[PDB]
Amino acid sequence: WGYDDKNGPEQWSKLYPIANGNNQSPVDIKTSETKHDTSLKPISVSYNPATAKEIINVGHSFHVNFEDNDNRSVLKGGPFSDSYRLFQFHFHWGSTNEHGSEHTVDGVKYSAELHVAHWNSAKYSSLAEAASKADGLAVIGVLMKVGEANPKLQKVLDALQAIKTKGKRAPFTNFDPSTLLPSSLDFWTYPGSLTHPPLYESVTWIICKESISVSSEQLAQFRSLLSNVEGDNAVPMQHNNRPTQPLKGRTVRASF
Ligand SMILES: [O][B]1([O])O[C][C]C2=[C][C]=[C][C]=C21
Ligand SMILES: [Zn+2]
Repeated sequence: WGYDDKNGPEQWSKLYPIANGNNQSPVDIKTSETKHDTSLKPISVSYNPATAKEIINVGHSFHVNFEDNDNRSVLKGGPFSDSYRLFQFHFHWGSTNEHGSEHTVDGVKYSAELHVAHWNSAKYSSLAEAASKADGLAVIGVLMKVGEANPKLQKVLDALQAIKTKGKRAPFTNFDPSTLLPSSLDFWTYPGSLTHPPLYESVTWIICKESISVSSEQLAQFRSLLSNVEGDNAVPMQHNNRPTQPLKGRTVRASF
C-alpha cells in the first residue's frame, strides 16, 4: 500500500476491506452538525521528555517513537475514563500548500496535520494488543495552517537530514511533544480509525479547534524526505494524506 495512483487510498479497500467501514477516518467536521457535550472534561497531557526514543523513515512518512513501558507520558480527560500512554507522533502533508491535512473543518483543507498517538494502558498490556480494540487508541489531531515558521518544529526538522531514506533511524531524545500543541486544547471528538492500513477502527479522535503554524519552507523539508532506500533513484515523499471519509451517522462532539 502507499499514496501513489496504483497503491493509494482509492485502492486500499481491495486489500483492507475495512477501508469502506462505518468508523473510517479522517472526516470533514461540519461545525453546524456538532453536538456540544457538557460531560467532556478538559484534555490533560503530561509527557516526560526522557521518553523520546527514535525518529524513523518509514518510506511513506517519518515517525517519532517514545518509550511506552510505563505511565511517564500520558493523556487523560476529554471523553476518556482510562489513562492513555504516548507512543508516537507524526505528520501528514500534501504535494502543495493547498491541501495536506487529513481532517477538514467546514470543507477547509489545511497544509498538514500532526497526529499524537496513545494506547489504552488501563485496559491493555501493549500497543500491539490495543491497536485493534475499539477503545484501544487515542489520537490528538492538530491542523497545521501555512504561515509563519513554527520554531517548536525545529528539533524535528533538524533531525530529518539523518533519516533521509527509507529505513534509516536515529536516536531522538529529550523532547516533550506537548510543546507542539496549540495554546487552547478546545476540541472535537468522534470515534474513528487509523488513517492508513491497517485502518483499524480503534481510534478516539481529539481534533484541536485551534491550528498551529508551519511555513512553506518547513513543509518543503517534509516533502524532501525520500521514500526510496539509499542508493536507489531519489523519490520524494510528496504527500501522505488520506481523503475524508463518510460519517455514516457518527456524531462529532464539541468540548466548547
Ligand atoms: O495515521 B495513522 O494511520 O492513523 C492515526 C493513528 C496512527 C498512529 C500511529 C501511526 C499511524 C497512524
Ligand atoms: Zn497519522
